Amino acid sequence: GQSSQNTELPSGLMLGAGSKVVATQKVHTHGNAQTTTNALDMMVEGDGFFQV
Amino acid sequence: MDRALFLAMSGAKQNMQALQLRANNLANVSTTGFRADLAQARSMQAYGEGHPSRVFSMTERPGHNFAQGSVITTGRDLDVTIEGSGWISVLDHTGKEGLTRNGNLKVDQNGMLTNASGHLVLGENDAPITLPIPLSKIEIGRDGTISVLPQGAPAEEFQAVDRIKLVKPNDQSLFKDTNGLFRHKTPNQPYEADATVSLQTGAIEGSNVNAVGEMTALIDLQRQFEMQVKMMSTAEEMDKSSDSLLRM
Amino acid sequence: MHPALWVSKTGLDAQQTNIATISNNLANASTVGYKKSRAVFEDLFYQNINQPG
Amino acid sequence: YELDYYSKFGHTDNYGNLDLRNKPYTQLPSGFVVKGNLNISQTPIKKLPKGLDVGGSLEATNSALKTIRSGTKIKGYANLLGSKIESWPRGIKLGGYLNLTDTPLKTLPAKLRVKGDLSVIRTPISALPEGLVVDGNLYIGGSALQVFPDTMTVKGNIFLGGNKITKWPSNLTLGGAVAP
Amino acid sequence: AGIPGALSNQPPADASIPQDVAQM
Amino acid sequence: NMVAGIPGALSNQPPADASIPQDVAQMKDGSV
Amino acid sequence: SNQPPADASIPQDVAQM
Amino acid sequence: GIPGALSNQPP
Amino acid sequence: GLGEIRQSMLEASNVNVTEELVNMIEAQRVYEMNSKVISSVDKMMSFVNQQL
Repeated sequence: GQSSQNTELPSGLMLGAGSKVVATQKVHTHGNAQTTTNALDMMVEGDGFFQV
Repeated sequence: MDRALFLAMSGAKQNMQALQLRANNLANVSTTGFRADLAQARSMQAYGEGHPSRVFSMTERPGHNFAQGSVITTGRDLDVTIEGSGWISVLDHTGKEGLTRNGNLKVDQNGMLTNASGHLVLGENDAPITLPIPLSKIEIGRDGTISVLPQGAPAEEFQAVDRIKLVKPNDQSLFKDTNGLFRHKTPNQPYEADATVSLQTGAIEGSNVNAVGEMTALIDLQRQFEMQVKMMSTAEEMDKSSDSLLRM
Repeated sequence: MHPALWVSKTGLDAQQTNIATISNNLANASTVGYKKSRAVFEDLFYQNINQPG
Repeated sequence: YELDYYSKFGHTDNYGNLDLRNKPYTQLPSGFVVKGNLNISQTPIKKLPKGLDVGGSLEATNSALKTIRSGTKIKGYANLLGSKIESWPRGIKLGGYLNLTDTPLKTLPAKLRVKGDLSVIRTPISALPEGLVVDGNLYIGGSALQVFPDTMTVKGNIFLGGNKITKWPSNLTLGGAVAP
Repeated sequence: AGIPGALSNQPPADASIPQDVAQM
Repeated sequence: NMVAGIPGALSNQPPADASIPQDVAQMKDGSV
Repeated sequence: SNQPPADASIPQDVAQM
Repeated sequence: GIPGALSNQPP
Repeated sequence: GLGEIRQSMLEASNVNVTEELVNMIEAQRVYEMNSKVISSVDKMMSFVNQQL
């Protein structure tokens, strides 16, 4: 498993192993507001999470 | 038997290795900040007594494609892409510093700025950037300056806390290491920050792999591979026929 | 996989922001003391394959 | 006709070696620079341009080359086998051997230095220049040489090849052996 | 002799005339 | 002296392809 | 010949032999 | 004795 | 620095349906491209044990 040295020569040729998905990142961008007539539904503008 | 059997085998073996290098390129088309790998064959002759008829070929990586990757506008504040040439200096798990072009940054629970690969992002003092824990709005500058708003502070209290270390060395002096980080070929070469590298915040740089370029190279490795394996069979055929010189 | 695929996606994203600003102005057509907004467009960086000059 | 810039590009390899074998070029532009080796074998070229620079070795085997002008820089060796060269100019910076076998060469520059081997095999040359210095092997087989100068220097082997030498140099230090 | 452009199997040295080929 | 090594595909390769173990390649010169 | 022939050199860079 | 030869006996 | 509670309003999802469709196109073509390599390797090896 010796590495480095002359990487632009046949001696130091390096081969990859493919690709993978490392993380499924949640994009917490603030969404648009829906105006409803129900008086029991609420919204947070800006940072914040409701607690249940 | 004849040595042309192994002379062609040593060529067919390298074509498969070249095929593996192109396979890694196409698997990394969706990867972020991926620099395509070039594949080439070197002609090496067996020097010595006799007619100069046997020349081996080995596949080797001559370099990488450093052209600008595809920029993906995502609207995310912590997404940065290098405008034109330039690198981001990060330290891997072991601690050795290296260059990266993946600007899919994130902030951990303690404020340390990392990228998608987990490498810590270097700062102005050649140290990992550690931002205050209670942030309110991160707004990266074009030059790499990170201006953050403390939590609960008025919108007019915007102050800079760090500047991402951007390095633009000669691309021909860089080699990809065993983990996708580009480092200097010459050991113990300091990575000096550049004042010309710019960061387009809100966008992500994709891969630079040309899918058709790999596909049209594939269809030629296959044909060259098939020609050499025919040579192996015809060298086998010649030896079997010449087996009738000891029958007596 | 293709530069034109992602270049045009930036155009799609730019128009979605542009339309959202237009829709906000029409929604606030009766709001008292509302100042209208207009989106400001600009090109992204240019890849310097060949140096001009 | 003559080689142009665009025609030059179509006879150059990856590392910069110009190949003009059997090509119908008559003259090269002055101040010519070659990145690597130069091959003008079998060419109708009768004259090399002034200010010629070769980053490798000059190959002119079995060519029509006749005249090389002074000031030419050659990093590698000079191979003028079977050409039509009649004299060697003074002041050629040669980084390698000089092979002049089977050429109509008659005269050599005085106190010539060959950093490699020297060949005058089967040449009509009558006498070697005074103060000759050879760092390699000297082959004079089949030539018309029969008298060596007063002083000469050969750091390798000396091969007579068949010609008879009667007057040997008075001051001669040999690093090798003499072969008939 | 024969062919005029035969090769040489010895490694390049640029100092020794290759005697592998029929250099006549 | 005794001379030896791996025959076939592995030895009929350029030295850059390090298929042959280092000590076995040493045996290919001479031994006693 | 009275001596063994030399082996064959297959270098990846002729400058280093 | 070939340095580092495999053996033929259960490890 | 916390957000405010807005009654009778709802926070819509922040998904961009057009963005997902564009990503679907790129992911589909890359998926097909890798299958081409797998077929190419299989056809190459199939030529070996058949011809040789």
